[PDB]
Amino acid sequence: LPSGFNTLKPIFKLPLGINITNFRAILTAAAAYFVGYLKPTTFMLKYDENGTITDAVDCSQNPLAELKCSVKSFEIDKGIYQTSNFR
Amino acid sequence: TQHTSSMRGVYYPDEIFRSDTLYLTQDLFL
Amino acid sequence: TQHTSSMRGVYYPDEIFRSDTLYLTQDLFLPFYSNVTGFHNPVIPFKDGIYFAATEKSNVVRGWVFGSTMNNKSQSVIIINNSTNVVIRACNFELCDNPFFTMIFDNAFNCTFEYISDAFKHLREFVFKNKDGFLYVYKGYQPIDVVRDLPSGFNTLKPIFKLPLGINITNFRAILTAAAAYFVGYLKPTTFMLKYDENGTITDAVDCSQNPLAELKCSVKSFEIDKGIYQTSNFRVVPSGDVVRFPNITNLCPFGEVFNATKFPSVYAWERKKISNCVADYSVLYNSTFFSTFKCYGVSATKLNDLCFSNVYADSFVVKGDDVRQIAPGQTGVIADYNYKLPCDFMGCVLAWNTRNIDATSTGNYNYKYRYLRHGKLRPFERDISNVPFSPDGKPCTPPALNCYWPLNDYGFYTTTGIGYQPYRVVVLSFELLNAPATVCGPKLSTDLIKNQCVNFNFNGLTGTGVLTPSSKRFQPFQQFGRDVSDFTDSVRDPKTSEILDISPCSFGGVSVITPGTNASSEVAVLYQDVNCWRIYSTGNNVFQTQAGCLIGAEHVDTSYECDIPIGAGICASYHTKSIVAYTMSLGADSSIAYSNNTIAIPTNFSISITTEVMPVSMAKTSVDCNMYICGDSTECANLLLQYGSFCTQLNRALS
Amino acid sequence: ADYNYKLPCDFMGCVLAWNTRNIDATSTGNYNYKYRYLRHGKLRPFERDISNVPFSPDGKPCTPPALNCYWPLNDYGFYTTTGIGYQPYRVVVLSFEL
Amino acid sequence: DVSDFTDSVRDPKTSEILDISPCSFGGVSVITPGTNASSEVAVLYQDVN
Amino acid sequence: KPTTFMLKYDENGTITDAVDCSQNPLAELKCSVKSFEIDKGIYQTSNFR
Amino acid sequence: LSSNFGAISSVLNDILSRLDKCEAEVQIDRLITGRLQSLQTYVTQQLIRAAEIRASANLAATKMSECVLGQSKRVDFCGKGYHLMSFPQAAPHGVVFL
Amino acid sequence: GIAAEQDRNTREVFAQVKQMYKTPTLKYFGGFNFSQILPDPLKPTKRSFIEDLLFNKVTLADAGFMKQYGECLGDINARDLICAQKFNGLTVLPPLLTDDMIAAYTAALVSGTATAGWTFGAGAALQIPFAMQMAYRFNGIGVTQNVLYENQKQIANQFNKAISQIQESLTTTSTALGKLQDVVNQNAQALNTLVKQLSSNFGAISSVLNDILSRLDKCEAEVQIDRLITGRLQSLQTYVTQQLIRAAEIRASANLAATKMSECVLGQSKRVDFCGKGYHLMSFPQAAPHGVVFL
Amino acid sequence: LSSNFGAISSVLNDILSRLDKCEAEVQIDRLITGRLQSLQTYVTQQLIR
Ligand SMILES: CCCCC/C=C\C/C=C\CCCCCCCC(=O)O
Ligand SMILES: *[C@@H]1O[C@H](CO)[C@@H](O)[C@H](O)[C@H]1NC(C)=O
Ligand SMILES: *[C@@H]1O[C@H](CO)[C@@H](O)[C@H](O)[C@H]1NC(C)=O
Ligand SMILES: *[C@@H]1O[C@H](CO)[C@@H](O)[C@H](O)[C@H]1NC(C)=O
Ligand SMILES: *[C@@H]1O[C@H](CO)[C@@H](O)[C@H](O)[C@H]1NC(C)=O
Ligand SMILES: *[C@@H]1O[C@H](CO)[C@@H](O)[C@H](O)[C@H]1NC(C)=O
Ligand SMILES: *[C@@H]1O[C@H](CO)[C@@H](O)[C@H](O)[C@H]1NC(C)=O
Ligand SMILES: *[C@@H]1O[C@H](CO)[C@@H](O)[C@H](O)[C@H]1NC(C)=O
Ligand SMILES: *[C@@H]1O[C@H](CO)[C@@H](O)[C@H](O)[C@H]1NC(C)=O
Ligand SMILES: *[C@@H]1O[C@H](CO)[C@@H](O)[C@H](O)[C@H]1NC(C)=O
Ligand SMILES: *[C@@H]1O[C@H](CO)[C@@H](O)[C@H](O)[C@H]1NC(C)=O
Ligand SMILES: *[C@@H]1O[C@H](CO)[C@@H](O)[C@H](O)[C@H]1NC(C)=O
Ligand SMILES: *[C@@H]1O[C@H](CO)[C@@H](O)[C@H](O)[C@H]1NC(C)=O
Ligand SMILES: *[C@@H]1O[C@H](CO)[C@@H](O)[C@H](O)[C@H]1NC(C)=O
Ligand SMILES: *[C@@H]1O[C@H](CO)[C@@H](O)[C@H](O)[C@H]1NC(C)=O
Ligand SMILES: *[C@@H]1O[C@H](CO)[C@@H](O)[C@H](O)[C@H]1NC(C)=O
Ligand SMILES: *[C@@H]1O[C@H](CO)[C@@H](O)[C@H](O)[C@H]1NC(C)=O
Ligand SMILES: *[C@@H]1O[C@H](CO)[C@@H](O)[C@H](O)[C@H]1NC(C)=O
Repeated sequence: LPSGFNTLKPIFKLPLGINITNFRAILTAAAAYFVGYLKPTTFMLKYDENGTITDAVDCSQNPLAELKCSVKSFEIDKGIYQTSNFR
Repeated sequence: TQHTSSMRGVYYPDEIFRSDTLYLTQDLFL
Repeated sequence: TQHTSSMRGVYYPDEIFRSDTLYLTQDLFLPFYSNVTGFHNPVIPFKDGIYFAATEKSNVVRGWVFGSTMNNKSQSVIIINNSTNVVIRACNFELCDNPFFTMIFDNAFNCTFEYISDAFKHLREFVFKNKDGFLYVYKGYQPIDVVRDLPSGFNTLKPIFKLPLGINITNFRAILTAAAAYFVGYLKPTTFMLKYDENGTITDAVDCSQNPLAELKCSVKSFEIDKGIYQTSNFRVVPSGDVVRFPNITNLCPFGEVFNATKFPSVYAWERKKISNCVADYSVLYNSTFFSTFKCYGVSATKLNDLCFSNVYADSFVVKGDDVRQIAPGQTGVIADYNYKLPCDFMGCVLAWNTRNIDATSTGNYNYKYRYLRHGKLRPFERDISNVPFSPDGKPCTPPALNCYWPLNDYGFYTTTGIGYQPYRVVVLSFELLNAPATVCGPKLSTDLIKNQCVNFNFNGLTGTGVLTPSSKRFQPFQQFGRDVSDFTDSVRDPKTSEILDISPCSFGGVSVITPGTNASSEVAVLYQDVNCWRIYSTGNNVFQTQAGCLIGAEHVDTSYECDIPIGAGICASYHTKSIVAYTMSLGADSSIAYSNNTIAIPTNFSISITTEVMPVSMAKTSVDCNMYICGDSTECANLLLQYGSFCTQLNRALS
Repeated sequence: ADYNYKLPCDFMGCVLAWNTRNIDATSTGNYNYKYRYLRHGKLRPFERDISNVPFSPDGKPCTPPALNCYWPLNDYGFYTTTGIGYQPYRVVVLSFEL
Repeated sequence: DVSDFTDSVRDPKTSEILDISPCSFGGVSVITPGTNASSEVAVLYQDVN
Repeated sequence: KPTTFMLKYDENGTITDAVDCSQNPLAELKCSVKSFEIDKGIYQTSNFR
Repeated sequence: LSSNFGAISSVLNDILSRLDKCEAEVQIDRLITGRLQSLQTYVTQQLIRAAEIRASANLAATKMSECVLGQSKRVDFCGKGYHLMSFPQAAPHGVVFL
Repeated sequence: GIAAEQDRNTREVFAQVKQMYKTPTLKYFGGFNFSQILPDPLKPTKRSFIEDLLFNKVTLADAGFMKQYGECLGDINARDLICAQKFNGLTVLPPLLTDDMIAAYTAALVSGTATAGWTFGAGAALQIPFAMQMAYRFNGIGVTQNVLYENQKQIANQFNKAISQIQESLTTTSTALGKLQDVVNQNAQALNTLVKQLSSNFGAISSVLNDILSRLDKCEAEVQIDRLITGRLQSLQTYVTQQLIRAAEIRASANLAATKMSECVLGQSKRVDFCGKGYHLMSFPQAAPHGVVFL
Repeated sequence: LSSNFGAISSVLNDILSRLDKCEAEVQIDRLITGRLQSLQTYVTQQLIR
């Protein structure tokens, strides 16, 4: 899976009401596919002047990202900063 | 078999236009 | 014909005694120096209250008629004096084109209200107001001598009548005898500030919207202003027009297909239908269909005709009478646990009605089922359809065995049972509001667009006041609104022509008032920043541009002095021969000393001087008592305050 | 609440209602009680509308034996044998200030 | 009052006007040595003669 | 009677002392500062009721 | 003290006169928090004013020390010119130096 | 009250002298070059070369006090912060003293020091040649005046070299004026913090008044509006408290600047390390954005 | 930290233990505003000191 950044757009909101716990892909009788799992997480997203998301910060990745999400900025000046306590 | 999702899979959280802002949100993300 | 109401027509706002206070209130008042119309008998319109004045010498004006249609077809009320008593009568009468003195009418038959009083150069003043089915009448009297116009002055009116009529009042007409004049003015919602005496009498008032000096007086709550410059409220404009923009939809929305269907499913197999592209006028249901329960969450019912709805879904099923209470957020029971569950953040409405004459047959209707056995509770808006034998331990079993059951029970619907065992049809509507494109709207009519002007607007149910301009933003197809960093809606897409519009506020720019003392004069000067000399309240005299802003009401002088009113940016103002003058302040006295390389200056004589210097050393020592300030002689309040004691000891420690 | 009787928000008082099927309901059908179901606007609080004029959706006067012209009052049909949702109730509203 | 406190009433049986005043008034100070020395205190009342 | 008390707990969770806040102005001062020991000085207590 | 802070009234007597204890203890708690907030704002303003007065009193004390009890060489610290003497006089909440 | 105190602060710092001395035609006083600290009548500006550098070192935010309504409606794609502040009720008032007036005050003070010396603070100005004034300053620190009169060339050259070194130090980008930038940063950040603090709903249905008025009736909505009213009033109160504390700090700094200007520019001080490192001889004031620079 | 600020309790565990998420998020917001107010008062006193 190549590295990079790409923003996804909504295409479907289906009113199914179905117990979904399992799934399976359908193939034709080369290709590869990759699966990952979502978690409840806090993100900080940046918008352009065209209203497009082009960067994001995952606030639970490392203490630098915690500092970035605390001050709400992508740039940090030189110094020492008291972050949140050890959890 | 095992790979990493390097900044992969961000989507629009709502249907409201925003420009030149930083928006902090909490939702189901990769 | 046209005269002015110079401080005319103030009344008591309530029934509470007040003395030696200034009371600021907001109500329906006659504004100061407003237009009044003189009559020396057409149908005058009644616009949310009137001020009426009668200048008389031979008692010509005798009463009034209030009504809307003024024919035999609607109710009207007559308040008249027939020279012995004052009689008020609200009935249904055929009016005459020329009422005079002694028949004011032909016939009466649907009379509702009746009141008869006891039997019995001039200016008589009245205030009439209509509010919540009550007609309020206020009366005042003044001896005058003028012959043509309404005299200037101040006079306070007292309440005399509060009549429970319940009448549509839009028009009125006076009744005369077969000289006199009468004057009519209109009331507006306005903020006043009233002054009370030591006898509890209103003797002065300030109209807070007359001029910036009155705005300053109402802001500081005083009748006297000291010398100086004061920053008042920013420059505001009032909205002029109305803009309503809704999607153009033609079809009536399918109430008949949903509410009148031959077959509804069971509650365990409830059905969901999407609603789209429709006009939802629920007033066509008032003829045939009636609901026993209808309760909505997330939106008040009285606003349902002023909105437009984004993602409308309708769920349908059938329950018994005792289960209708379970179709609600935060509920428990067999229906809410195993059949149909609602969220907390639900937005929509719930409707249910009794259907014993359709869904109940004799002998017993057994076609409706519900689940009463499950291994866990349902999630919101989740359906379970399977019919598998149930075992408490959790292992598969054959139904003709022990501890193995069928998980569905039958509803037994009979005709002769009580209403708690009778069938009810339930429809749940769910939607979202004001965050997404919408296609199900109310029956409100649209209006043409207005650009570059302060208007009231209504876009898809979102109402506001502002200025609309063409935009350069590029909305994506799933987006309808745009917001600031302060969550203010600043962009919209017009639902008829898909263009983007920017919304801006109407008020902008700081305003300062330069005044001498109130004892000296009532004249002021106004300084507007953010304007080039437009956006000014009035072009009085001497408008010119300074470095601080645009100054109106002051005269520019070329000579420079010390200044007592510092305006700013090197400009100062004073009160000189009288008028207000503005100038550039003087930094000091000009001086010249010449440098030489061989001469010195030496003092030859001296003086002894004594100079004074004043300095503060201490201020007043003060103490507070939390218990008396918060709960004065109340035991219950003291008990409730008892758990805030840490906060109060901190204040006492600081003061000590 | 729209066309017959509307209450304010800042209401102060009490509302009482009780069932009266043994007094105000007769056999065959009691048709002496009426309600308005057609109007050109909503009522204001504590406002009464008494007139009986033929109603037209466009807003112009009309003769009732014609097209798109109706009578604005409907009859309540009160029977003894109906369910309790179609039975008469007497309502008294008390309003005051304190 | 100016602080919206009900200070006057008309008696509904005999139509006389009555003034209502609070019951508590006057500052109180307690002079004490240390609690280890004694339990005796002195009391100073302002606003009393 | 309905009364406010202040109770002291040990390290074993046992009540061994109490202060009746309406007995005398010294007890009012003790209940105001939430302590059993008062330092030397003068303290402004609640107004006369 | 006449703000109701988002309650039914600003008068405790009206709340205790009309409601029971029950709904009223949650209307009384709003007034309690509002009046406590008002007292806190007053105390903060008083602390800032006390700091300003203390700075002024320190300057008055050092000027009294260096100009009444001796002769000062500092330029324009006591009057305009070459300092010879100074005399203090008492004033309401303050001091006047000659 | 805060704004009035800021005007009083500037008046008490800069307006100490009573008569406005004219700039002399000759800028060369017995070996000493005063051209870099005095205004010249050929350039368009009214201030000195060092004051030019000092005004170039500090970046501003508004750069005037006039933002017209049509100008704010012409820049919507560019989300300007000042238009958002002015659209939300926050305004900045001009100072009473123009920068040209403060420059004129400092020019008058430097001319009076270079021509009259120290005597124009005690009373009327007394003229004196610069070498004799230098001799008095040397005599004041315990060195006889023949030391001046025999080494005048060397002292004049060292004075000119030191002025040139200060000029060269001030032409290179540095953080010498770093305590004047903090003031403007704090003011801008406080106003922007109020603007960003305006999106909290304070425990109501929404933070938008239009949504509440669009969905509820007047009835349930007046109790959701009152929560927002108390929250925004609380935010304004917090801003005012922070501003009062910052004003107290600025007033203490301005009092120290005023007494230092009084005791070091209008005379010679004996206090150790109160004006520079060494034995004090002279001082010159220069104007700066929101402040003063002493040489 | 033991004031309930006009809520059911001062313990977050009791609110999360008894109510659902639903009525409880409006009792939690009262505690949030109260504790934020307490921190702000502490910061103001520290600035003056
Ligand atoms: C008889 C002893 C009961 C003891 C109960 C103890 C605590 C109360 C807890 C649960 C009882 C709730 C009963 C409601 C039954 C479901 C009602 C329904 O059908 O929706
Ligand atoms: C159906 O959903 C419920 C809800 O969480 C879950 O407990 C259950 O396991 C699901 N059914 C199956 C077969 O997994
Ligand atoms: C916004 O879109 C336009 C489309 O022409 C493009 O030219 C511009 O570069 C975009 N903006 C940015 C910041 O990429
Ligand atoms: C009041 O009357 C004057 C004179 O006829 C007119 O100029 C003015 O527009 C009127 N104002 C209003 C509000 O009718
Ligand atoms: C109402 O008035 C009209 C004419 O004004 C008349 O023809 C009609 O009979 C009247 N109806 C009643 C009920 O008085
Ligand atoms: C005025 O009207 C009342 C109402 O009944 C009547 O009793 C009285 O006689 C009338 N007076 C005259 C002079 O007609
Ligand atoms: C109003 O008058 C008409 C005709 O006179 C009558 O039929 C009707 O019943 C009256 N209204 C009432 C409420 O009595
Ligand atoms: C009756 O009152 C309503 C309520 O505003 C109004 O719309 C209507 O026009 C009134 N009737 C007449 C005949 O004016
Ligand atoms: C109050 O009323 C009395 C009545 O005798 C009158 O004398 C007095 O002048 C009045 N007070 C004022 C301020 O007019
Ligand atoms: C609704 O259903 C009923 C059956 O009880 C029927 O009589 C009626 O005509 C239906 N409505 C319409 C508009 O067809
Ligand atoms: C209301 O229903 C009745 C009963 O059939 C009918 O006669 C009348 O025309 C209906 N009214 C409208 C406006 O459709
Ligand atoms: C109706 O809506 C469509 C949607 O784009 C629009 O194109 C059309 O102009 C609208 N009709 C009118 C008469 O404006
Ligand atoms: C606007 O004001 C400026 C001064 O700030 C002035 O130079 C300019 O001429 C003014 N505009 C017009 C059109 O006069
Ligand atoms: C100047 O000094 C002389 C004595 O030397 C004295 O008589 C005179 O009064 C002084 N001048 C003034 C104006 O006092
Ligand atoms: C009853 O009330 C009247 C009202 O003024 C009063 O005059 C009378 O004294 C009262 N009766 C008694 C026994 O007090
Ligand atoms: C009340 O106190 C004053 C001192 O403030 C004193 O002069 C006076 O005598 C006292 N009153 C009596 C009745 O002793
Ligand atoms: C607590 O209980 C233990 C029991 O052994 C006892 O020894 C100890 O003294 C008690 N603590 C106090 C403070 O009395
Ligand atoms: C004095 O300074 C000016 C400006 O830098 C310079 O032009 C001039 O040459 C200097 N004089 C001497 C003697 O260096």
